Amino acid sequence: EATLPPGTPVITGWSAVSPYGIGRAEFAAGVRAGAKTAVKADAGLGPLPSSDVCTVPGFDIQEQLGPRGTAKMDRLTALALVASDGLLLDADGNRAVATDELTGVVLGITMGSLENVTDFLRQSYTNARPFYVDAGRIPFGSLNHAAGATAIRHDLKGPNTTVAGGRVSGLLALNYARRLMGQGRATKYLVGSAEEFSAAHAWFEHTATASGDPAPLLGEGCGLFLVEQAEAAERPPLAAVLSVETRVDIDDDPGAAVTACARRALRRAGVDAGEVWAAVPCAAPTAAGRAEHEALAALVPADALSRVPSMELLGDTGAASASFQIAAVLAAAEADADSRGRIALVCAVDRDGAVAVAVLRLIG
Amino acid sequence: RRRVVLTGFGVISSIGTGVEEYTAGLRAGRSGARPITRFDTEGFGQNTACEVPDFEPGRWIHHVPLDDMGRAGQYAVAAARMAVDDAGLTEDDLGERQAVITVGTTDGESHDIAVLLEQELAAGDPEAMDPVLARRINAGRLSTVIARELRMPNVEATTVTTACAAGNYSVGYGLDSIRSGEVDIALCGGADAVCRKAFALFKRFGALTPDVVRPFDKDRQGILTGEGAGILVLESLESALARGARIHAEVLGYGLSCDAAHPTAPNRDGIARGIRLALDDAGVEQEEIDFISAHGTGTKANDKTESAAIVDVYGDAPPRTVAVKSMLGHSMGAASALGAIACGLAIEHGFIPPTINHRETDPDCPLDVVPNRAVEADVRIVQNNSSAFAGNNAVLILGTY
Repeated sequence: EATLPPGTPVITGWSAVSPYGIGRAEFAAGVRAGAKTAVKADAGLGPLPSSDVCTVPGFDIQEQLGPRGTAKMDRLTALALVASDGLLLDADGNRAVATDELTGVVLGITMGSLENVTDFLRQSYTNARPFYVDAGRIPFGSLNHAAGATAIRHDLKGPNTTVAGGRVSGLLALNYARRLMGQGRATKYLVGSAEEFSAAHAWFEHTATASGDPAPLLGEGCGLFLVEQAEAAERPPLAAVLSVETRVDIDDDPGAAVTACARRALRRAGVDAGEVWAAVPCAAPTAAGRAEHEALAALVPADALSRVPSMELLGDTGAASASFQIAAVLAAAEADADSRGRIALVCAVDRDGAVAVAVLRLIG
Repeated sequence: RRRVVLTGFGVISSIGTGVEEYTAGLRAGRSGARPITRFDTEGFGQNTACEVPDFEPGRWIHHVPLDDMGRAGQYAVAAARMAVDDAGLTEDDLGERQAVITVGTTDGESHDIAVLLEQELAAGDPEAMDPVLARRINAGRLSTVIARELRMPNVEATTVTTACAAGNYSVGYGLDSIRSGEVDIALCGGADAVCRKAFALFKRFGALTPDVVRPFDKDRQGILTGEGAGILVLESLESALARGARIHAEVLGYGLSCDAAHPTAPNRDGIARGIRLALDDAGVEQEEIDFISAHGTGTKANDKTESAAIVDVYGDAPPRTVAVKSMLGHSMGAASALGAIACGLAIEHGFIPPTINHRETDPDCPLDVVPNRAVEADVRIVQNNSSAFAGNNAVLILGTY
């Protein structure tokens, strides 16, 4: 708290909509319990490469967000919006976080709503003319739509960014926020990442899988953080973001890239690897995921890996991954005095070659 | 605060490839409009876009297999190669540097997504889809392949998906990243590829021109979809000076605003806020702006709103306000990056590129749009505007070094 460099970002709040349910509480409960989330996929999604899915249970867009502008709303946007409400509002819909025009928004994604874009293109191919699409779905298609919708919803006129990157996107987002806040472009930031479950996503993932491998267990949801400057923080810090480092695995040695990335992140945080109390890999069901796990299992105290349940319990949550990882750390840390001042490390690897690592100091 | 300069430009565009070809196109009022080849235009009643005509990936791409990228990725990588070439930077100089690579995009490999669906639709079977396509459709890849091609592992590769504003967001992020001191170099820009998704989207919006793009024209009828890539090398002044680098222009500042109003419609207040933020970041007065490179898409809504915002900020004598998309068409994620480069080149070469296809200025856009012909000027400071869906505005201010 008092030990922190000047202008260190702090997370002062979080929210999640996840395969554990809607809300931070459900996420925290699921993480602490190391609960399973896989269910049999709803018949409505049509044929899927696998029947088993980690969807958000009890998630209905109109039920959550009401009737206005929700009929054609993509699930990705819906998840982000519900998460935004958990972050900025309390359980009674009171305003928990004071936002203004210097409140930034940055959301990480993989490739937006593939459900939207694939529905649009299916219509384009199969309807009377190739621009005879569901025109009401078009606003929702933009990759930046979830971030933009969040801003419309909460009147956030400040910086509004969407970054891609898949599993690393939450960390790219975090680093982006960190840098912009560092430059005075925002005093507070809503940072996070999101991935919807869609038949399109599921089929594309299956297609992209290293031929032979089983259809991945896929999850979905959104995790969001309220980030502030430690000096100016208007709510108690839960964690300080000490460093976020990234690399690209250009030599197809994801282990080596994870190792290099983590060591750099730890150096830049000014901490030793032995100080890591919780280490949360993304657990991607890929060679890179396995390599990441092996790399961290060597790099950090073994006890740091047993501290938080495997992210595998949520399935491959795609872009949501790193945000769920950070949230799992915060969930593990909350209501456990043992976590105070401890270092946490979150690591993710993405198919498209990116590696990212964040080092946090747990406060409370 | 650390000063940041543009030491390299890479350009793949509908009006020219490379800094030379592109400076020529801009000065010429070249129009990049040509028939669409990338996909089947049957049924659209219309088949013009601003494609890159004669792209040869082999000129630029050495290391990354072409099938690892769709077209947008190829453009990104080619422009990146060109840009680092243009900066006097080799893969050897780059491997050593912690860097940011930030590529903006609207649609990414949405063409590949369409082809994937075609495969499923032809076969009536999801299992007909090509793994090679499905592996390369995610936008994050646009940034990471550059790192791959230039052999730069020590990179933050961030694709910014803020659509038409994404190039300016990316340059701004480079600026912030260098200003922070954490990196001395950033490859920033944007890339997109013509696709059926974008064509059909704008068609269905009634935002496609039936002939040509006429920004700020009284009878403007919309856009043409475009593509390409612009990559800018940003460098700390320290690092540029110390390296003997030719400096094209200086990055002074940018501004980001969000309209927080409408998912697709532009917002006057939102654009105006972005401009004002950019001027404040740049440390620059309305007076000192030589011209605005307008978002200027050529749609009814955009041009009247953007004009209004400009007039709000500058008063009723705003600077000359030109629309590069008159020539490029709307190159989506590349648009603001290609605009930025045009702005830097305008600074460097003392010209203001034209708003072409200009018959008659909309009376509600009371601007000097530098119609149809480039003019000479003592261009020292330039504003590059960009607005996108989801109310995302980004305004970039460049200056003479």
